[PDB]
Amino acid sequence: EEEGSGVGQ
Amino acid sequence: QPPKCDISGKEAISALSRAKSKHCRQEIGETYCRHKLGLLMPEKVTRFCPLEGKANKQWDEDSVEYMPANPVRIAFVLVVHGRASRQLQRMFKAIYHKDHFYYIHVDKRSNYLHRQVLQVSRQYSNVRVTPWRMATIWGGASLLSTYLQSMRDLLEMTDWPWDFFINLSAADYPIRTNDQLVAFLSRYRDMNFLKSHGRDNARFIRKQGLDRLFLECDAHMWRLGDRRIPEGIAVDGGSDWFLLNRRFVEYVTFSTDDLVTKMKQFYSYTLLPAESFFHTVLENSPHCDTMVDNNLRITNWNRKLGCKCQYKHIVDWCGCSPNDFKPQDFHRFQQTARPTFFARKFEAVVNQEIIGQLDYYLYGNYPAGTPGLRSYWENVYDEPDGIHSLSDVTLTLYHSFARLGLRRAETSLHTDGENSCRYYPMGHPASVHLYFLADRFQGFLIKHHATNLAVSKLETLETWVMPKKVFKIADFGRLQFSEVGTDWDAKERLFRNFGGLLGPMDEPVGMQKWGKGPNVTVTVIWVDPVNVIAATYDILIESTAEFTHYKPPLNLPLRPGVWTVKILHHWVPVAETKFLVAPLTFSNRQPIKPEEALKLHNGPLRNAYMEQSFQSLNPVLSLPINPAQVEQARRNAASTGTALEGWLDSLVGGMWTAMDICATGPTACPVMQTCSQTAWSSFSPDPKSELGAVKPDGRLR
Ligand code: NA
Repeated sequence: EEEGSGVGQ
Repeated sequence: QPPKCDISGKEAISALSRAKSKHCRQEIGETYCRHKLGLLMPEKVTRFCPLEGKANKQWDEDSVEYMPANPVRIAFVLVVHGRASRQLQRMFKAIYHKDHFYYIHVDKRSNYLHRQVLQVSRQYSNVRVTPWRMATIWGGASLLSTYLQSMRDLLEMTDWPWDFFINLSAADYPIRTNDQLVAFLSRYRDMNFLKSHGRDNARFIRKQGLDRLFLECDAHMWRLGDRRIPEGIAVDGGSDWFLLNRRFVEYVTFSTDDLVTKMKQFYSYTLLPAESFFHTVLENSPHCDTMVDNNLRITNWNRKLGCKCQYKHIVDWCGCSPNDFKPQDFHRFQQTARPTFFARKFEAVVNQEIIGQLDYYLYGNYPAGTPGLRSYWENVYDEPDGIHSLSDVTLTLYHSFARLGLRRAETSLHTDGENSCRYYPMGHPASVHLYFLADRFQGFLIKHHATNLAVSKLETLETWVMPKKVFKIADFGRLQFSEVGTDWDAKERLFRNFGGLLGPMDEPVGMQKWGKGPNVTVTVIWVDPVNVIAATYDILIESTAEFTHYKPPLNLPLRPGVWTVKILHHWVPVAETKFLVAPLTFSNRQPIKPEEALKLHNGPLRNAYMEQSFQSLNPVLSLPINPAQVEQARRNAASTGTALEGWLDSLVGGMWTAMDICATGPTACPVMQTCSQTAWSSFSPDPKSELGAVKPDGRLR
């Protein structure tokens, strides 16, 4: 489930 | 000077106000105005892949057992930072083979780790270090610049004929042998291994901030505004840990087509670039049909613990990080659902047991009688970096620890004649190590110089200091432990300030650890060295809570001495713990002056720690304020030189114990052991992290 490290602002 | 264009973007104005350097404000304005005119970013890009979409080209665990006739040779690129040089040496030992290649990039800010890596590159012909060094902050655009430059460097190293490109950090570790790795890649040498999110791609774009313009400067990622995704190509991404074959690396490096050119411009101003750059280029290039949707890694995501927006002060964005593996995770490395050869993260200061279990499982146990297998040493100060890289706090306390060791040497020798173990300190500490045994913090190891007064000769010694237990429990409640510290790591649930070293201008945090049980409400109380009650508050312990913490707003400076923190349950005592606010003997690395000591060691500038007062609770908690010791605290606050050193060493000795002290070279103290012959010294044998000659099979392990 490696969906990138970014969450949001 | 004024900008080249009117700057009205709310995001750019916010970054211009927070940037400190003049060079940074200028570069921000220049970037903003270029984008305003449409001269910075591309808006349409050519797609060369013939496929109408993505390809994504049966896992049998027995297929990695054959012997290749034409095995691949691998170029490992290690991007490392921090202090954990002995763990990096252990992992390097596990992955090394004489036929592979190793190219190491050390963060510009980690000079200690760099000096240690240099010693490795000097021993082996197939190990080199990058001459250039960037500050690869989290999410920074510079990480892609690092990879792309190393790819150019490696392609131009004619004498290194490599077939695959693998990137690893100091927190990675193999979960399969090198033999199996070579066998697997030798069968699929024309494939590229990258893992995609596989979910909604529009949500991936937004959460990664790909539609936002970023600029890296002053070791920060500034968000400058919005931007359009280029038309005519598919955008994709996922993990920034991958394996790429030489054919594709050659294309990314030397191609001048519309796709590679515009993507290098687009991703020079992108957050987390390495998490989508290589995916996007591959899927729109002529090599699109070589992509396998698997990076051959196991990444320990735990978004219930690892997504606390812990990089808010480094990047204008919130993100996540993977957790550290623990012993209960060992079975996950034995899955047979898909092929996997590496995993992350591992941290020896967090848990070394799982590292040892994994390494012995792959290459067997060390011979009987091997020392240091359950220990760990980590250097946290090295003399070549200078006392100005320390703080006035750590410099003061490291000095005190050395004097606490000298007093142990003197009292250890029992004689009625001249004491040949009396020493006089000289200079500053030469190095400091953290020391762990079986995943339990043991304290600090300080190497220092001193004059043996009986023979009048200079000696080099190392002292081991351990903190005294201070947690005390007073009806089976849920509380298991309580502690005070700074630099609380929410992902790993521990203080990174391992020693709990604190000075008058520090802002301490209180932590409580709980077990299972129904919800309860408790009361916390902070008490200063002369029984002044600084803060009181109640906290709700929910039935699912495991750790709680809070940082009370205390007016500075804190009165030096031993503080106490109590936990009550409706006035019923529960537990208590203590921590030390040490007075400082240094100001800007120079001896502190009276006028300076007075303002720093006499308590809060506002005469109290908070607006709200708690003088009403002193008689209720049996904490009377002795009028005498209040005045003796005034006298202490005015002392410097010898008097101040005596006050400090008195407080340190009450909270720390000098466990042992050894000599590195010849000594005149008849009762001092040689450090190399002890079990605890950083000079003692540590073969699991030591690197020697290459064996007949081409291995070090
Ligand atoms: Na070398």
